[PDB]
Amino acid sequence: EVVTREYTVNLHKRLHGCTFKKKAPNAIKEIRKFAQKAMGTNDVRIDVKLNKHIWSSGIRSVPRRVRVRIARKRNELYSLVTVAEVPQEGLKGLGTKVVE
Amino acid sequence: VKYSTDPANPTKSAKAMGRDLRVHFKNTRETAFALRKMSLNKAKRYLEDVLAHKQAIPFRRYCRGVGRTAQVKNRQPNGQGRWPAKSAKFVLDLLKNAESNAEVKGLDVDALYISHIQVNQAQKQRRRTYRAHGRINPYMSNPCHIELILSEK
Amino acid sequence: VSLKLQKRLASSVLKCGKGKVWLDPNEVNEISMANSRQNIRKLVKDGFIIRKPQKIHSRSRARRAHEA
Amino acid sequence: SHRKFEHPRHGSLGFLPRKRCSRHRGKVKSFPKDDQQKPCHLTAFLGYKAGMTHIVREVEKPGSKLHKKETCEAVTIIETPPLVIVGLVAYVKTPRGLRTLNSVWAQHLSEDVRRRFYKNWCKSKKKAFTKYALKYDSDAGKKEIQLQLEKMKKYATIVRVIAHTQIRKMKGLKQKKAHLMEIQVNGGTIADKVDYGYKFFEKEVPVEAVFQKDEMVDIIGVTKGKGYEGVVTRWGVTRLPRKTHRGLRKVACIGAWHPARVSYTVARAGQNGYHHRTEMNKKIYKMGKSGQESHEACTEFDRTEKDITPMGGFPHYGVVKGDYLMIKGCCVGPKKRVVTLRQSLLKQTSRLALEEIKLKFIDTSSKFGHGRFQTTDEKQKFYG
RNA sequence: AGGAGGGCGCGGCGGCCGCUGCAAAACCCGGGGCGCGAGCCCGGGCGGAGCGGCCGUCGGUGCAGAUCUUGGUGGUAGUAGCAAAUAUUCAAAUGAGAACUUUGAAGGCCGAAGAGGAGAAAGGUUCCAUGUGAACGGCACUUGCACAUGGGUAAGCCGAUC
RNA sequence: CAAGGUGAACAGCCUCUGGCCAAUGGAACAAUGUAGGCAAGGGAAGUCGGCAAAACGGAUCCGUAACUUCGGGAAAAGGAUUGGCUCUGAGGACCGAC
RNA sequence: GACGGGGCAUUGUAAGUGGCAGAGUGACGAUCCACUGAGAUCCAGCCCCGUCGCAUUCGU
Ligand SMILES: [K+]
Ligand SMILES: [K+]
Ligand SMILES: [K+]
Ligand SMILES: [K+]
Ligand SMILES: [K+]
Ligand SMILES: [K+]
Ligand SMILES: [K+]
Ligand SMILES: [K+]
Ligand SMILES: [K+]
Ligand SMILES: [K+]
Ligand SMILES: [Mg+2]
Ligand SMILES: [Mg+2]
Ligand SMILES: [Mg+2]
Ligand SMILES: [Mg+2]
Ligand SMILES: [Mg+2]
Ligand SMILES: [Mg+2]
Ligand SMILES: [Mg+2]
Ligand SMILES: [Mg+2]
Ligand SMILES: [Mg+2]
Ligand SMILES: [Mg+2]
Ligand SMILES: [Mg+2]
Ligand SMILES: [Mg+2]
Ligand SMILES: [Mg+2]
Ligand SMILES: [Mg+2]
Ligand SMILES: [Mg+2]
Ligand SMILES: [Mg+2]
Ligand SMILES: [Mg+2]
Ligand SMILES: [Mg+2]
Ligand SMILES: [Mg+2]
Ligand SMILES: [Mg+2]
Ligand SMILES: [Mg+2]
Ligand SMILES: [Mg+2]
Ligand SMILES: [Mg+2]
Ligand SMILES: [Mg+2]
Ligand SMILES: [Mg+2]
Ligand SMILES: [Mg+2]
Ligand SMILES: [Mg+2]
Ligand SMILES: [Mg+2]
Ligand SMILES: [Mg+2]
Ligand SMILES: [Mg+2]
Ligand SMILES: [Mg+2]
Ligand SMILES: [Mg+2]
Ligand SMILES: [Mg+2]
Ligand SMILES: [Mg+2]
Ligand SMILES: [Mg+2]
Ligand SMILES: [Mg+2]
Ligand SMILES: [Mg+2]
Ligand SMILES: [Mg+2]
Ligand SMILES: [Mg+2]
Ligand SMILES: [Mg+2]
Repeated sequence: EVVTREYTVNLHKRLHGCTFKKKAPNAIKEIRKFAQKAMGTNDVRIDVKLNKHIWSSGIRSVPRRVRVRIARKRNELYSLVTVAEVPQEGLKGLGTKVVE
Repeated sequence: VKYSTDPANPTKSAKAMGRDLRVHFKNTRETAFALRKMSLNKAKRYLEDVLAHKQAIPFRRYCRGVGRTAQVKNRQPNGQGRWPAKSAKFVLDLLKNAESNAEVKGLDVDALYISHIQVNQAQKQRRRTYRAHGRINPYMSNPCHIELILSEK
Repeated sequence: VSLKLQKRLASSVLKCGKGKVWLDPNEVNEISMANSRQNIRKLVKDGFIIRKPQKIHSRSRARRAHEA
Repeated sequence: SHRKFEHPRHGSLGFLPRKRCSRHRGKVKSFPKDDQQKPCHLTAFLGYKAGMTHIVREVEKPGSKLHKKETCEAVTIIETPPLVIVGLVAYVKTPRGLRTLNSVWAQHLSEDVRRRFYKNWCKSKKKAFTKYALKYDSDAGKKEIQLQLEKMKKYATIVRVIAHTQIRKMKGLKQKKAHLMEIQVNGGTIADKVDYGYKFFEKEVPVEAVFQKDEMVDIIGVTKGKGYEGVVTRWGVTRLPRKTHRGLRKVACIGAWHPARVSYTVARAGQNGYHHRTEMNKKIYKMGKSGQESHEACTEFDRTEKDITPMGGFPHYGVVKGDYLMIKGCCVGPKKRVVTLRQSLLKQTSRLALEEIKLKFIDTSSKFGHGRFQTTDEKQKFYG
């Protein structure tokens, strides 16, 4: 089915104890793993702006939490993962949300 | 061409062959042993699973220093198994050749099984490696010949 | 569709480094058919090949520290 | 030639081989000797290691410098909710040793204990004991049950109860599969034992029916695993000099030229930890009974209302809501590990055995940091 | 240790007697025999053109060794190993096939007595374009300092030359 | 040939131009290694031997022994200070820099 | 299960706004004070519970 949701991924606990030269590369892999389990699609496409956001503090300081939007679409389905808009007051009280 | 085994039902059988294939002989011998009397459709799915790391190939001889996995625990209680991708892809190609040879003969793809599979050593190819104190040592590949006969029964 | 010849030619034509040449990612085929310095020039005038600006190295801090 | 200086050997040869235990639940290797004059009673119990804390008490011990003075002592908390009896097993003597005579099971077995008989409970039809339960419905089936019990009374020399824990009471264990063990009855006659164990079918036996306060017990369990380990940590040998080529964390000489073999007595690298251990003479300081004042961590000297659980829960365990034992000192294994508690095999006629413990204070500060409050109420009143 | 006799086998030459495309030599065989033995004779197969036995005589004439010579092949073994020079990621394109090719974006390194830009020795086409069977580029490649086909070095003032 | 900052400085560290991410990749963190750290209390008891490591370190002010070929020894030894900010004074040319 | 909330814990009072606080200088100005035991992080192997998901074999 075609559906779009907004998730908060806790990257801090997924990357705990990771090697410095692999923390940003592993965050990208954890994002792919998250989408495969959340929507069930083996094909996960990471948006370029989401790639920039993960890398915006270098290879070392990945953001602890990232609000992402995952849109599952028909090709055979694939997930498109993009950076979601953060409301004011941060991520406090924010669960998984359905878009449209 | 004469294979090492006659079909014993030549009208109801198809064959495929490959000489001097650049793939390790020891890896391919174990792969060929794992599907000895297998049905053609189960053999294809097994080899795709090996390519996808979902089913291991049991290494019985030529097994010294091979890890243990638990994917091979059935039909090999000690965990000695591996996933030789090149040896699996090369056999898969031969299985597709024999399958199309059977379709030309009109034999049904269903109820087809491997009645004969054989891996023989091809002539080795030479490369070179360099050692300490100005010494040269051989660096050799071990290609193989593969023979394959599918039979209805 | 390798463009390694076009990037080398554009670098020479625009008088910059290869790291300052920008080839339009949406015009990969149009740039590809070019094989002469004259064609590269026509692509520069059209706007498919651009010399990227210098990386910014500001002297603000040195000026501020010198006044201090 | 002889060695230049003497020192005792590193490690004990009495715990060999230092391998992984073949079981997870600790096993009683010897029950206490049966005294047929005493009333029928159980000799063992199963529990789960919650965590450690420290207590303060005033010591009554003449001749000691600690006499009439307070001491601080570390204690382990073992959560021990009641066991359910689900069967009986009889043993007869034989020139080859004891042999199981027969067993009788109860009509109702919970699914927690029935999970113990399956590798994959949710993929199965869950047929275990479904046809055995039909003997309790007909009249020929009930005749067999009574005949088996009468055979127990006539031929058995050892009678043991089959009991399981209520593992779902401890939610933090995250386990639905109960632990099952055989416990010996150590009183009365064989007919007394059979009658006593049969009346307990599908019934809960609390920890107070087995142990009492200020009693020395033995704790059986599997220690914490540590994986492959070198000789320095596994056996406690000394390191070599810093100058040592090819590393310094080895045994230098692993044997003489003759015998031309390595001996079983030389320290080698291998598995460290996860071993079966039987530790004895652990004193019970407290029996916390659910639904009673003894469950709280308040003493006669400290009337503060608090629970046994430290602030923020027992780290890696959770909250203790069932019955528990406070035991002096350390205990085998990590947190959540199932531990077997056994009555002492020897007579405890000693001052430490016969001492009466009176607690003055129980610490309930958080163990997840440098905790400084005893309750959440105190922490909130401090910050406003 | 050593000596001697009588025999078995290999290759020629002089003689004698034969065989073979209705299948010679060589080679293979849980085939059958003879001889104490060295050896010999036959059978079945392969192979496709030469070979044998007896008398005499002659010789580069018989192998298990020589850290023997040359060639081939094992176990070791799918093992030891592929770890210096901070580092990659995303999207797209191409292609049978992309961790490694190309484009864009991002994150990093060399840090100007450089991992930049040019020369003298030395090399000799490695330079550029197009194309790609295999080999090679100690993983891979659609890719190249590989391979194939073409193209390319202009002086009165720069040098040699004096 | 050879830029900006810090700094005495072509030291080390960071950056611009230009050039590069080529050094087989993926999964996991056992023993033993290799390279690099920390460690209470003691302080060479270790060892043939302080091997290795640690401590010292720039600049400013004070102060500096025996011995001496009178040149040195000498940075002997031994002490004190050092950030940021807001100012103040002095030192010039025909408005300026340290 | 994924978030989230609370508990527990570590560090030590966030950004921003305001102040007739502030050596002095001709608006600047280290710093200080209030909101503010604040802010940030907290299982990755911590504790307790409003939003969203969910093929291969074996017969004694
Ligand atoms: K192995
Ligand atoms: K000795
Ligand atoms: K110890
Ligand atoms: K030592
Ligand atoms: K002759
Ligand atoms: K000239
Ligand atoms: K290690
Ligand atoms: K010493
Ligand atoms: K603030
Ligand atoms: K405050
Ligand atoms: Mg190995
Ligand atoms: Mg080498
Ligand atoms: Mg050399
Ligand atoms: Mg002695
Ligand atoms: Mg025993
Ligand atoms: Mg040495
Ligand atoms: Mg703690
Ligand atoms: Mg044979
Ligand atoms: Mg002859
Ligand atoms: Mg001759
Ligand atoms: Mg000779
Ligand atoms: Mg020989
Ligand atoms: Mg010999
Ligand atoms: Mg030899
Ligand atoms: Mg040789
Ligand atoms: Mg060899
Ligand atoms: Mg290896
Ligand atoms: Mg190496
Ligand atoms: Mg690479
Ligand atoms: Mg550097
Ligand atoms: Mg740098
Ligand atoms: Mg050049
Ligand atoms: Mg070239
Ligand atoms: Mg290669
Ligand atoms: Mg060439
Ligand atoms: Mg000239
Ligand atoms: Mg210079
Ligand atoms: Mg300066
Ligand atoms: Mg410098
Ligand atoms: Mg290398
Ligand atoms: Mg690796
Ligand atoms: Mg110390
Ligand atoms: Mg001292
Ligand atoms: Mg000494
Ligand atoms: Mg000594
Ligand atoms: Mg000495
Ligand atoms: Mg030294
Ligand atoms: Mg001196
Ligand atoms: Mg929480
Ligand atoms: Mg967990």
